[PDB]
Amino acid sequence: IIEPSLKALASKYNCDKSVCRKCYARLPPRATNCRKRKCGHTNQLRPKKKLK
Amino acid sequence: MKYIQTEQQIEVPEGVTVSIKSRIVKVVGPRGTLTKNLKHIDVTFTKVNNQLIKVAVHNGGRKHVAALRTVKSLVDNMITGVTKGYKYKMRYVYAHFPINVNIVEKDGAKFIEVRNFLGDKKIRNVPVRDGVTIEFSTNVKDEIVLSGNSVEDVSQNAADLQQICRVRNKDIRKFLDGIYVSHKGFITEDL
Amino acid sequence: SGNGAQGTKFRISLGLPVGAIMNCADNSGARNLYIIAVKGSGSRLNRLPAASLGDMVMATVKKGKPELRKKVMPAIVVRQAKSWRRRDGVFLYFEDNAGVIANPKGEMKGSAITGPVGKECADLWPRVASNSGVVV
RNA sequence: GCAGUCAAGCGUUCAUAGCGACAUUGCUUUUUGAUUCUUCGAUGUCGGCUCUUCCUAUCAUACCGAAGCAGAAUUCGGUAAGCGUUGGAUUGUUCACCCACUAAUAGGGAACGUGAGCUGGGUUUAGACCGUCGUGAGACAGGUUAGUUUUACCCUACUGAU
RNA sequence: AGAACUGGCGAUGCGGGAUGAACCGAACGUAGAGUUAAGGUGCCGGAAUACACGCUCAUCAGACACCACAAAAGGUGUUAG
Ligand SMILES: [Zn+2]
Repeated sequence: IIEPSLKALASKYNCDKSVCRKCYARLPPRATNCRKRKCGHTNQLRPKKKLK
Repeated sequence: MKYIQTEQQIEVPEGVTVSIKSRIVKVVGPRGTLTKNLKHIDVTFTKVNNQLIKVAVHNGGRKHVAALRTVKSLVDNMITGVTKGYKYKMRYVYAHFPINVNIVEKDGAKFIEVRNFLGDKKIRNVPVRDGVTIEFSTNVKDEIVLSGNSVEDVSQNAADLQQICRVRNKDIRKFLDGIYVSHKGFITEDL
Repeated sequence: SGNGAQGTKFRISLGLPVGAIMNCADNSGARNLYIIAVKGSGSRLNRLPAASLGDMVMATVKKGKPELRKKVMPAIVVRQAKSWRRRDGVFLYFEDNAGVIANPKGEMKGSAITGPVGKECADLWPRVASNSGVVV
């Protein structure tokens, strides 16, 4: 049983994040600039894909 | 642009006492004693009226000014940790394999072992930091409670449990397994 | 060997490199087997892939029924004729080199084995030990 | 040959999971040109064998991130040259194509690494044949066959030894 | 590779650019003293670890014409507008 009362608690650290378009870093959702220097702290961020 | 004067205040409550020796803050309260070495920040402390402490930065840049506010928050965290305490609560989530966590003792260290995580035969051991009291929760299914005085010692010991039970080579969005923080509160009641 | 055989094999001295011709030890119709490869053989410069007893090899039929020639098929070496040492310190060898035609999963194409087979080949291939009469 | 920028569009819907037109900015000297600076009182010319080291633009192995990632299998990306990257048929071949093993059969540099190290199969003398061209002697980046691979005991370097 | 004007090298040392036939300074009898050029004054290296206002932290900073290379595009890095 998934128990959705624990799914959203688990989804806080698993899927509700952001992905940098350049260095693929996993980022906080409401962040605007990536924390990785190698991509130059770019602003091209996307939401993390969820399963269908 | 080299702000000439930026300053933050620190409110000290009734029962606790703060002593500072040139950067060394010692907060002593009902729940115990907390000491911190802040010798890498270069701020200036001053006592005003025995119930309020002011921290001042003179001729600091934007980065150095940004290190002023974190000083007040670290001292306040030390203050609230010795009056109200810090209490972290986690929940165990699993689909098929019941996670078995027990308190063990090797060489007088009080490790935390994890068993039956995703059917793994490996026993992951987590050492309890000094000052953190681990107690298994009652009347709630699969809940652990971390209690202590230092917030950076409870949360870091908490982070060790969350990062030791990771899932590899699988879909994280499907295998919802781990030891995740449910609520960060305080030890004392009514607040 | 590799896939098809359960269990591990102690190292047997290599005696059948690529190009060796060994007799066909079962009634599949072939007369000899021509080793062209060894399954699970390492890669080293100028080193010929050499087979041992109990190993699975890729072999071609040079003499025998015309239906079995001019194609690649797996084979299992049951006799070595090169002296090898077991863990119990006995150096033993057969008279000739023999092989049996099998599939990648290790089931024999034939039905019966003529002559003896090695012990290491019998415990590694259940379908070979079931068709053999005498083991060493 | 390799890498970016922009994003019209493809992608069941959804530009940027993956791609990606029209354009535009570069990198590399492992291709081939262009040039004629060095060498014609000679720096021994292709390939292979052998052996060492280096480069990363990573094929595999290690650790991670992303996905239109359920599992399994793959795909894309990051840190990474530590450690590996084969046995054969054909061709003098480089290159290539098949057979097969393998975790994988990645790309290159070192005077297109390496002939007082080898080999002389290719190319490129003198012998000879064929085809085409030429009145002819002869010509052919056309084919074919036969054709001497010299010297270290010096200095340094290196390996050992007083 | 081929022209135009002028200055140079070739035919030319000297001080400077670590180093260089052409660049900068300046052209050369033999010596002494003083002052400078170009270039420099943390040490190698003779000469202020001078003064003054700011900017920059770089898990491949930057450091001086000729000159021994770097771009488009980006950065809630920081500064000024
Ligand atoms: Zn990024």
